[PDB]
Amino acid sequence: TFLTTGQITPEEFVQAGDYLCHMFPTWKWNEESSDISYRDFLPKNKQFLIIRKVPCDKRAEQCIDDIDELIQDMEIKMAQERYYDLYIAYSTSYRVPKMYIVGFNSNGSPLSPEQMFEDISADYRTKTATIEKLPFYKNSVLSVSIHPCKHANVMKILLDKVRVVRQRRRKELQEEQELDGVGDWDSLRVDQYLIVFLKFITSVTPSIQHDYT
Repeated sequence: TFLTTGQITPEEFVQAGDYLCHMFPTWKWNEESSDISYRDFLPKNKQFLIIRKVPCDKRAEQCIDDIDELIQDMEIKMAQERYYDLYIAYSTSYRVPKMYIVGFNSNGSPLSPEQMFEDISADYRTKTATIEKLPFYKNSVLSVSIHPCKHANVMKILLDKVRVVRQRRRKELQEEQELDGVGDWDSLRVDQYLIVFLKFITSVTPSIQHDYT
C-alpha cells in the first residue's frame, strides 16, 4: 500500500486528484486540449491538476498536527504582489506526484526562473526545486518544479509522522478514558494523498497563499 512505500500508481493518482477537486472546488483536472502531450497510462481528462493565479504577497525570505487536523476535518465534511499557477502532475520515475509552479506579476507578465526561486524556501531549493519546462504541453513554458522524492522520500516520512500522531492520540484518548472512568460510556486512505502532498508544498513555498487549502 501507499502507506508502506509512500508511492502511488496512476490510478491512485486519479482517485486522490478527484478527492482533491471534490474537497477544494478551486482545483481542477486539465481540460482536453490539442496542446497537451497525453500519457496513455492516464485518462485523457485526468492527466494533471491545476489551480490558477494563487496570490503571493511576500517573498520566501521574509516568511504535522495541522495535516492530521485538516485530514480529520475533511473526513468530517520585495513588495511585488505575485500570482502563481500550480500544476500537479504524476512522475513515472518515482511514482509520486510532482508540482510545477509558474509565476506572474499583476500585469500577467511571466516571472523569470530566477524571480520564482525567491518564492522557494531556502531550506528546500537544492534537493527539491529546479527549473524545467511543463512536461505535459507540446510547446512548453518554463517553471519551477517541486519534487518530493529526490533525496528523502518526503511523502513516506509525512505519512508515517501522521500515523504516529494518530496512534499516540488514539492511545492517549483511551488512557484518559480509563483515568476519567468514562471508558464504559479514522484511517488514512489514498484519497487524502495529495492533501498531505500539499502540506509539503506549503513548507516549500511559504509565501504562496493557502487558497488551495
